[PDB]
Amino acid sequence: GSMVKSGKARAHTNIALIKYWGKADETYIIPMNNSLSVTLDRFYTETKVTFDPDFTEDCLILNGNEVNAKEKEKIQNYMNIVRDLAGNRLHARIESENYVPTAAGLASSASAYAALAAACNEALSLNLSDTDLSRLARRGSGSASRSIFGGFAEWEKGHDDLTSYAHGINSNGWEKDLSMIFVVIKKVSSRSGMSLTRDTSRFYQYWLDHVDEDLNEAKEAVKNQDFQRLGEVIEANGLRMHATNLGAQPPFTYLVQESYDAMAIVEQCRKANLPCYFTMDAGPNVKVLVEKKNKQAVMEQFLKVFDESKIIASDIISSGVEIIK
Ligand SMILES: C[C@@](O)(CCOP(=O)(O)OP(=O)(O)O)CC(=O)O
Repeated sequence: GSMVKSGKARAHTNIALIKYWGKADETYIIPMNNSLSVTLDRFYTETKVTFDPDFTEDCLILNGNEVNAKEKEKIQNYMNIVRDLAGNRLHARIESENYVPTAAGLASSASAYAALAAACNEALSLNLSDTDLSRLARRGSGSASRSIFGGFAEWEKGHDDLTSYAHGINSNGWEKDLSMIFVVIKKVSSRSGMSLTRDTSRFYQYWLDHVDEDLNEAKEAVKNQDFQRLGEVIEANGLRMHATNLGAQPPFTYLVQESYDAMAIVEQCRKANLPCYFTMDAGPNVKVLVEKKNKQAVMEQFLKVFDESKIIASDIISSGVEIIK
């Protein structure tokens, strides 16, 4: 198509091992602390953008279907950022597929915005650095900043739009030895929940006082390829993030009894020499970090209690966002 510029990208979801939770800046999505994550091989979003001078506004088609006017308006504002960045006024048709178990509660924002950013950079030929790609994705969703990268990644909080972005952490191939089990188990949205907590939680300072120590400990753990050291700090970090919500005004939780059951089975696996550690995000699902060599053994412990359909593993991918057909 002569007057038409398109680009399609595939970006993979990532789970935070050290949590992003609370913004310093609501408009530009600058976080109150750094976060560390691992990018999952099995779950991803494919997003294609097609820019046409004769397009009157941006259109979003998701999983084969028109989105409502609310999502339409939201995506148009985001694309304004893109147009501003490219110095054009081209509108786009955006066709995205989420290969993420969203019905099952898995988040799609990270992969969604990371795929969109990359797709736009490819379509418009902006030649953005990974850094600028991460920055553009961050404007859409904080955790999207990390999905530009594979393996371990860290989002550096910074102090403004220029300085807040993620980068990949080389772990000497360690990500290749690791896996994650997902225990599948309206909700307050991540953005809304973290805002209430950051603004009002009586336990939020306590979170702030320990996160840098956690991050450093975890980073040193990764350098050492020390799984136990990594798991213990990340599990504690996770629980601390949920603690902060308990302190909110008024309190709330994302966890339910079943989540706690899942946690018990992880600790059971530890005492029985199957090392693994758990984490939870903005919902009751429990994610179990385990070494690949133990994925199966640990999975079968869970399959004693939970339906087979609700136990889902993914490996950690080494490569970052990719341009596709
Ligand atoms: C619990 C978390 O998963 C929170 C993620 O929240 P979002 O990345 O969805 O927040 P927004 O920036 O408002 O889009 C922890 C994490 O990924 O660091």
